[PDB]
Amino acid sequence: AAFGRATHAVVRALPESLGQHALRSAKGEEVDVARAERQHQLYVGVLGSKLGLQVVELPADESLPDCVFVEDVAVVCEETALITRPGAPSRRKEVDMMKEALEKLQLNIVEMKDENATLDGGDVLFTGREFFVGLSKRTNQRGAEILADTFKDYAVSTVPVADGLHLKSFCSMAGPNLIAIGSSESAQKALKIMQQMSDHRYDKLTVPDDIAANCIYLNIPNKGHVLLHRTPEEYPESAKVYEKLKDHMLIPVSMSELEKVDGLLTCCSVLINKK
Repeated sequence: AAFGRATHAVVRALPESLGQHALRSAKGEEVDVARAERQHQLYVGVLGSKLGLQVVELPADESLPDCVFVEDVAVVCEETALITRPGAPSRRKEVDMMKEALEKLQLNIVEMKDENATLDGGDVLFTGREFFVGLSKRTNQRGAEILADTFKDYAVSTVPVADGLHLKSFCSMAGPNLIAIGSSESAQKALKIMQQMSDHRYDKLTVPDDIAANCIYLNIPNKGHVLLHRTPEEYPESAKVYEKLKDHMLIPVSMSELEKVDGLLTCCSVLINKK
């Protein structure tokens, strides 16, 4: 029942179409789909083969270029699964498959159907004590309200998010009561708001690179603290910070290709603790 404990991980293979057709906040360099596929395979390998989680691998759909980013279509807390209503309308076609996978895992399902509500799972940060929902271009007040009504056992606070970012584009949980946070003006502004609204102050792990603040924390049986973070090659100054977590099993995982389409570590999986 410790924070970060998971038994299952839902992921989805990336379609070949992702390279050219996936949505992306900024125009950048060409995506190497083969490399992206390899990095995704390694990512899944860490979750399942290395850490022992049971991985449910949903099939890619060439018509859904962004389907690999399952975090945005569902938010899971304990035995409840909130099927979201993505800010990008075309991505709402990804929802039904996740829903079916979560129902198979016996989770209590709540669907966001309100035509005036939108919410990307990537704008949701569950600290284990409460929820923080980013109000952005993808997630609106109504979506936040529905999430609050879905997880009545936890407090829900919203925080302004700018540009084409998501809340977790610059933060994520790095451990119990530990928030990994970027150093940019935006990241720090958001953190101060979250700290002020909460009934309890959180410890923080500040990294120089906002994107590198997105890591995956897991509490694994017979291993304890486990953390997947961006590599020294990708963000050396940030990797140096994670290296200071002497009680965590650090695992460097690359996402250099999917990062081109705003795909970070948390974005590629939905974690579940099925007892």
